[PDB]
Amino acid sequence: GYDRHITIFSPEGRLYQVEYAFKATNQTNINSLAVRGKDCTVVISQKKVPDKLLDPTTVSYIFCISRTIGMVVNGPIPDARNAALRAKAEAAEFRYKYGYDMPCDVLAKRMANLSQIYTQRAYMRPLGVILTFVSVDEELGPSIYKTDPAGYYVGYKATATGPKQQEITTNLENHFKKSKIDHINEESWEKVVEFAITHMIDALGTEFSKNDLEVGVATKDKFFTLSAENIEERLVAIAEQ
Amino acid sequence: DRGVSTFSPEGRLFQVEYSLEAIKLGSTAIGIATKEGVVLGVEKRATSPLLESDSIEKIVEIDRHIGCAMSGLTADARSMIEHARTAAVTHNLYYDEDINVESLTQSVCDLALRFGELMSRPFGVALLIAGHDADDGYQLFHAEPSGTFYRYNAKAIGSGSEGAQAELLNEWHSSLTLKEAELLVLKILKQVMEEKLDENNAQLSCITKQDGFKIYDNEKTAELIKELKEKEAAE
Amino acid sequence: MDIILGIRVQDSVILASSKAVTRGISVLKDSDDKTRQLSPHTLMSFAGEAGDTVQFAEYIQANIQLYSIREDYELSPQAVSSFVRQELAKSIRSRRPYQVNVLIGGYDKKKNKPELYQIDYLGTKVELPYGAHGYSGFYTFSLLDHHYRPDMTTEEGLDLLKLCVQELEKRMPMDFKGVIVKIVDKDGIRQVDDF
Amino acid sequence: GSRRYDSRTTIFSPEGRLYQVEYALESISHAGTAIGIMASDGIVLAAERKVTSTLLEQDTSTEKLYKLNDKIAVAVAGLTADAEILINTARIHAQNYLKTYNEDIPVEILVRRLSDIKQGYTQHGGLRPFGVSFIYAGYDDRYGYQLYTSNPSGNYTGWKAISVGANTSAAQTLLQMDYKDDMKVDDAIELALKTLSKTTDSSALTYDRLEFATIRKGANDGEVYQKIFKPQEIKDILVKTGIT
Amino acid sequence: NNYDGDTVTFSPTGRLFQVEYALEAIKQGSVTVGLRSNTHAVLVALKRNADELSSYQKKIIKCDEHMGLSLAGLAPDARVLSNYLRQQCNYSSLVFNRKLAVERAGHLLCDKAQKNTQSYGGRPYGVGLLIIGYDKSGAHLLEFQPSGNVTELYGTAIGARSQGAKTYLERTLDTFIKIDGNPDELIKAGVEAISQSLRDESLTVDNLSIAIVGKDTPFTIYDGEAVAKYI
Amino acid sequence: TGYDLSNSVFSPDGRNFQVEYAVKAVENGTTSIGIKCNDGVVFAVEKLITSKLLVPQKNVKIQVVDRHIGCVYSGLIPDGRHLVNRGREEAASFKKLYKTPIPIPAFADRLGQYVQAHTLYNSVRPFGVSTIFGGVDKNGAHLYMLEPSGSYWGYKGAATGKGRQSAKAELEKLVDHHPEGLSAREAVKQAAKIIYLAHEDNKEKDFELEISWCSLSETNGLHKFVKGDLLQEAIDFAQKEIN
Amino acid sequence: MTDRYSFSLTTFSPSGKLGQIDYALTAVKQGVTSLGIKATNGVVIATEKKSSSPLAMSETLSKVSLLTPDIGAVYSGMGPDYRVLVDKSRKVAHTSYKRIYGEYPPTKLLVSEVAKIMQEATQSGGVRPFGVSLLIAGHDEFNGFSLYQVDPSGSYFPWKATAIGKGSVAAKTFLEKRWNDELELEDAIHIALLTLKESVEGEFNGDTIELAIIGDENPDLLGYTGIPTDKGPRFRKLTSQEINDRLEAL
Amino acid sequence: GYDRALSIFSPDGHIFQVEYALEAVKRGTCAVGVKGKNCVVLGCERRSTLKLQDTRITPSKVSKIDSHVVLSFSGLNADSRILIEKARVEAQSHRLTLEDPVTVEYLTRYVAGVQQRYTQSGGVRPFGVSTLIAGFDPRDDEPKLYQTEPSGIYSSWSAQTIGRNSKTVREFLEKNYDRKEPPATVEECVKLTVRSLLEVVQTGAKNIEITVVKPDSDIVALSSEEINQYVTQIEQEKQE
Amino acid sequence: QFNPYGDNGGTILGIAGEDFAVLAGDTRNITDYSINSRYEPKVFDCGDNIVMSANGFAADGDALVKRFKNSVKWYHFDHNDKKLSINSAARNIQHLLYSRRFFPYYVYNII
Ligand SMILES: [Cl-]
Repeated sequence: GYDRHITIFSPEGRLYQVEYAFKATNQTNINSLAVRGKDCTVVISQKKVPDKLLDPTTVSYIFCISRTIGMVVNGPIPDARNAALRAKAEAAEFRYKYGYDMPCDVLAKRMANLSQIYTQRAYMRPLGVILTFVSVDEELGPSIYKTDPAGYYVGYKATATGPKQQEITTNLENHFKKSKIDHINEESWEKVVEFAITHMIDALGTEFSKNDLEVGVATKDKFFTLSAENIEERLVAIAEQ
Repeated sequence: DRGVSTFSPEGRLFQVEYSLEAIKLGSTAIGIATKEGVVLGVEKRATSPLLESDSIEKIVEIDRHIGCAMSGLTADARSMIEHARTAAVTHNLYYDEDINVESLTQSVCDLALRFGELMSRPFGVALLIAGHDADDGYQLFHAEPSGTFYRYNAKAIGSGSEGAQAELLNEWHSSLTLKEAELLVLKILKQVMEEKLDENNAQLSCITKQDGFKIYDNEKTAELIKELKEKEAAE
Repeated sequence: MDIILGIRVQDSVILASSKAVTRGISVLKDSDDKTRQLSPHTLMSFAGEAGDTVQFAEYIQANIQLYSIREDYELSPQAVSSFVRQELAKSIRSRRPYQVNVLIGGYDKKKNKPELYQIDYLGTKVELPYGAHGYSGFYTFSLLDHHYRPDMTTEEGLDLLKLCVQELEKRMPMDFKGVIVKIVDKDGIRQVDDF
Repeated sequence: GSRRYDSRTTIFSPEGRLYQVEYALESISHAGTAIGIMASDGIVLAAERKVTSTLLEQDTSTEKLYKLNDKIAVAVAGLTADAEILINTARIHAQNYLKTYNEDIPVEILVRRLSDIKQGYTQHGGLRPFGVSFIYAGYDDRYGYQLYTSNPSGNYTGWKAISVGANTSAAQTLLQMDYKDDMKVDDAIELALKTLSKTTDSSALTYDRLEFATIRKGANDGEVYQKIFKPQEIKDILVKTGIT
Repeated sequence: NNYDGDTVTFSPTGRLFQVEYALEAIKQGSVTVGLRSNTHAVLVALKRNADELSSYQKKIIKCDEHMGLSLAGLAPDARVLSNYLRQQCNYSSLVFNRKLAVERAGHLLCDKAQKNTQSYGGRPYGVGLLIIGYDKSGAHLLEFQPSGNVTELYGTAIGARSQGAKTYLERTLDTFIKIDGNPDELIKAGVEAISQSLRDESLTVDNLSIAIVGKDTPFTIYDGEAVAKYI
Repeated sequence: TGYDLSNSVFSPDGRNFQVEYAVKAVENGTTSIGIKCNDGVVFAVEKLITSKLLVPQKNVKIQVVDRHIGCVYSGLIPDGRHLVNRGREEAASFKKLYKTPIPIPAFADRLGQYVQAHTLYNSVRPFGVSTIFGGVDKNGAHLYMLEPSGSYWGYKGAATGKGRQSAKAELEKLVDHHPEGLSAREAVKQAAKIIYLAHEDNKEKDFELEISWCSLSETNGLHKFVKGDLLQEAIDFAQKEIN
Repeated sequence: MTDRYSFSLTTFSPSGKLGQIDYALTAVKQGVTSLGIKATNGVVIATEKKSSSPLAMSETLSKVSLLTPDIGAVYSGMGPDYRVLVDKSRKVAHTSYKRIYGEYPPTKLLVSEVAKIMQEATQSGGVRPFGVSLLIAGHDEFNGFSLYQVDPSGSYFPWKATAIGKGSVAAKTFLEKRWNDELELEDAIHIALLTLKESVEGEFNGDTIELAIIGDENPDLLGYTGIPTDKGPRFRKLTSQEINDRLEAL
Repeated sequence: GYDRALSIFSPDGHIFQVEYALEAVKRGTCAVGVKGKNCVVLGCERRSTLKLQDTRITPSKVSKIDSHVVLSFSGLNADSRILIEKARVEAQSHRLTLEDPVTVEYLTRYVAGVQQRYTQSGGVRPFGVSTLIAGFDPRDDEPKLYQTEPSGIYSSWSAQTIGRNSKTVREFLEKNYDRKEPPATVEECVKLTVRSLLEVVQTGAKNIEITVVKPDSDIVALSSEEINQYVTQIEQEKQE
Repeated sequence: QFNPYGDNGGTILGIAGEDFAVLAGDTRNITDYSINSRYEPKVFDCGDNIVMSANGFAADGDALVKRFKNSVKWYHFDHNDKKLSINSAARNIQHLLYSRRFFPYYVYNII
């Protein structure tokens, strides 16, 4: 039974190492969510600092890949940082060679192709991560593109990743079934972040403090992460209505 | 399966130990060192009477002052001999002198452990390297596939080795002549060989300071065999 | 080296090649054979830079002999000439080209025809009734243009060749020490020992 | 490390056989039968396509018979994809020879070259062998008309008549019975089709389940012509010989 | 068991069995003792023969004028590692006009052995080494294990029955460290130390091998009748 | 089963058992700690005295990278040395190209990516060490700890090895009782105490204390070993607290 | 490191089977149904856009891909394998043909190149076969319209019409009854939509179906005017609206 | 590159891959070599399971390495071609660098060295082939006959056989071949070679190939009728 | 253009006696018309009772001597502390020099 150790086909036409890489994705027990506004793309993720000895400022699964592209990862941090470093290198190389900023969907495809190679070549293992890329693309506007260990990728109106992804997914599905639009009809990114947090609270059924969340925001020509105080201001506004 | 350079729980390289078993299956080769010279003798062991026995070359010249006998997978020895001859003549090129027997042996033994996953396995042959130099005089070395080499006053390798070595234990002394050593090799070869010893199925050789390395004629060996028979019948 | 001539008559090919070898200001040898048998019915003469000529000829010889053994079959003169041309055309764009000009005289046993090929160091091949390399043609081609017929006998070919060598010996400044003449026909290759 | 997952494709069995070569031959035995028959005035190549469909575009299809050059052709039995790798190499070798010697490559020399490539995969590299058996039909001015076969072992042999693929045991017996040395192409065509018609696993032998080719000196004067038969032409020869 | 097939595999308890098996080869090897004072450092080695006709396998190897080692285990591996030290000692001299520090020599051996314990295909070294030397910070003694672990010590012993000599040195610690400016007495302490590891056999003239290095003493090896003085 | 026989193989859990087995080698090693202070970091390690024959203060375990970074580790010592050698190559090439000395977070990722790379193939073995490291850069003091998986985080206090639980408990008290912060000289004293308290897990053999530190005020942001009077002062403070 | 898997991962078993190819074909069988039909004046290829989530924008995932202006491709099986094959197929059409001959390759030769790549993944060291079957439709001047299937083994066959994946057995039977040599392109599109409806469970509309054609030259899609010989691509992807219009006349 | 050690020692000191290569030789058709006083003859079996064969173009069992040396074999046919090619290249390489054709002993030593190299090189398996190499050294009238095998050992033989049922024909040669007086003529040498094959072959029709090599590059292959006359004469004397 | 060679002047002299030998050399080192050093040793004791001097381009001379001294060291290691005879040293130095046949050590050497 060596067909389960390396990335070759089983009799069922399956790749068990790819399937087990998907399972490693939930090892951190963290849930992430991404939504699109009019002018922005917001990504939120649970932040869990169990050890008091940890420096909480260094505990992060959100990455600034380029000035325009942000990336949140679902999976172990070593593989997450492996993917992050490669995406940064690819984004920079792209700009140098082709004279313009690498689009979010193009980077997603590139990283997805690299992941595909690990599913076909035996000596390389798949990375146990799901990568969610976000930006406000200059051609496509607000963009969410997500990659997984199978080498699969696709664009999203909104998305969720983690152990409780289904609960969040259905919650978002039900909202977009009402509004009948592909985004959050809101002017400011602040209110889009408030929407994202509010709907994660409702879906998971847990309250959040400023240190329980981690937020990334993509606007035209920049992606940035929010500080704890920026998130607190966001949580106050939610509670006051 | 398992690595080629793997250690056993006892702290030995499996492949090296297994190559030693192949050497035990080989034909007998004996070396005796004296102050008048070093004698090298081998069992030819022809597999059939139609095989022309003189083409069996298990004793070999490395240089004028160094000879070599082999036992085990004798095909593996050819590259070792080629390296030895090259090393010997190359040193003569660089230093305008004969090379020390020990240094030659060390050069051969450096090849031994160059295997892994370089060649794919250790050598399946042991060598008796006999020679003479001005510094250490007449010398006999036993080069193994482990990369280890011991100097010997007398040594037997091959299928009848432990029986021959026990016999060499009793017979060897520091005042042996060359003629006495010749008869002693023939005596012990005749003891451990399956077939009856004669000039066609056994070969002698020696290395002296004056004449250098010489393989003995079948006519010359035949007389030494006849001389042996008579002296054993004498008491 | 200096002068190599070739002529294809009715039933044979005749190659004449100078005997001189010079280093510095001294003629080291006056009996040098500037030719190699490539196969029983194929002969190649050569001329060019010192050392390169023999090395190239022997390298070609080895390759054709290898082919002969592998297939148990003699390559046609045309096939051999094409092989040689490609090697020279390959050589001219190398780091250090082989500066060798050759004539290939062969008898095709299949077609029952003699064949003469002229190839220079660039890989320039031409099939000819008569040929030469270097300055040899400047003196000899006018005689060959005049006297040559395709139905000539081997003896008439040798007489016309003698006239060419006599003209060379008269009007060339260099002493090339006479020529070794070899005939290639259906029976193989033989040397004319008196010329 | 990686050693764990190595199948070791280039090793002997205790009996002195090459496992992968033997298993490749087992694969080939399930392939559509291909037959070659050599006559005094030409060579016939006949081959059976495997369980086809009505929606398969036959006139543009080629799975059995391939052209190596103007003088030489091959019939394939085994993995088609593997065969195309080798075919393209053989096409290049023939052109290399033509460029070098300015003469068309002798049949055997081309066959030996391809067979040597197959041999290499059984002795070194650690790769699986090509699951292909060829029937070479060719002509040159040394030996004239020639039939050869090669298999995954890299061993090749010459033949007057031969089959590869499925039911070769039955097919070879039938060929051995009716073949004669003074035979002609038109007779050989009939023998080839009759042999396939009896050995086939299908219910009936039809034009859409066949590929057919001939190498004839039946070209205007001293020269050779290759004829890859069209679907309609295979249909006509089936009626002519009295099979359909 | 299932985790001893190669050097690239940890066991469930975090052990590297191939390294441990290489360590086993050292225990089978003949005993060798190392000890030092503030002025000199001494190696003492019990050489082993195949039989009575055979010579006694050499145990001590010179690396530079100020440095050398004794071996226990696979002799060819010691030749490789000693050759590496010879080159490193020599690189330091030719490039920096600097005698290689004994501590740095240990660090280089550690790193060389380590690469063989983490990569596939290769194997760990099957030999233990005792390195002595005298550099700018005085006399030194190092113990090398093919796991990569190198340790600076006042005295030690490796090989079969080495525990006896090691206990003796642990008692004698305060005495032999003070033997300054007296090479013969320091050797005596080493010969007396290695004697605690002997059974049946005793120290003969062609059995014993001694080496010494010090303040005004280049690394020199003593064999044959040169060690009869100490028997 | 068989998922634990080869590195870089995911088990059905999604785990790399070979990396988890490497952690066992780390847990087997001696105790090492790190303490972040007001303007720098302090490192300390437990050195087991296997024998009287060991020369005191000679077998140095803590290693410097560049001139501003300190590295200590527990587990297979050679593996740690290999990692530091790489770290030194990484720090050198960074300074070569960018002029400025490597920032601690930047350096941390260089080690992280290298350790993580040794979990991607079956042709290599994971590192048998957890490494505590850090120093002072332009943005101030940083302390990190790096595991065999390649995982690392920033820390207020860090501990690894056989006595890690005992150490962690002691570190947690310091964090609670000193929210405003801890001074460099205090951290050296506390570091000594924690190693002594953590020695109860290796109480069979006696040990030798080794401390180092980088501090903006006390060492000008350079890595230095704690020696002489300052070391003895820390040992005395530690010995007083256990009694 | 180094790729130490220099040996084949696909090997012959005692029965003569190449296991990894068979298992790859099994993965293709599990894949979503796709089909191709050849008409007299065109070719059509079609498949279902099986969306993994309703939040996912299925327009961004293209199952039907342009390889050259006159050649298109669709698949059944593993999507990521298909995506990289399209990247390589597009590139090989340039490197091994267009940069040599100054024109795009004919359908059969591009198929031959794709087939070769897939064969090599079946024999080369340290790789598994591609887990896809491709349907490649195309047009070229001298061969006209053509439709090819390419399997994991590297074998390729020309088809008048065919189907691969989930409900291929039923779909091929459906096509055998409807296909003839006098079909116009619109008739083939109609038959394609009928055939594809049988294998689809849920929604069946322009947003859930992906369909492209190889047909007449599209000068409106060329992007420039001025060169008479350049008349535009024959490959065209049908829009969501264009599909829905033909579903009313279904 | 593929570096896998396929030929390795087993606990009992055997290299199984080399020994299994000998089993491939045991399967191969019988080949025999007999040297007379002024000649050497190489006999070869052709298995009659393969009829409808084209004997003009089918690879002959005896191969010329040079004009004065020949090579026959038993075992894998495809493997033998690689050794033959290498041998032929070395023969021309020797003439080119030393200006003398190879001796039979030298050529044998080279081929044997190649076989040996494939027993301790990574990623390769041994040649499943044993060879009989025969000929006459340049300007020498003493016959030469050598044998090689997969392990790489070689030796000289007065007479030798290899391949399937070689045990039987060797038995015949051991009692029939006299060293003191070898086959004085070509006839006697060929007759003894045919007789030896008739112990094993089955039918004496197209199953026996004979190749006579004489001094000074005089090599000829006997035809079917010439061999058939030997087969006829042998059995007529046997009926007594 | 960069000239890799230079001339440091100096002169050396070797004379062989019946049971002794001398190797002498001046201690002046120069470039062009300037003096670099009035005392820069040029003749060296290389061990094994051998003395050597490589005169001409000092950089190449120092490199050669340094390499031969190294050759002596490795001769002892490889051949059981055997003494390197003068004839063996000479032959060894020939190979050191010819290793740079196409970028020569610009020195006249005497031992
Ligand atoms: Cl890509």
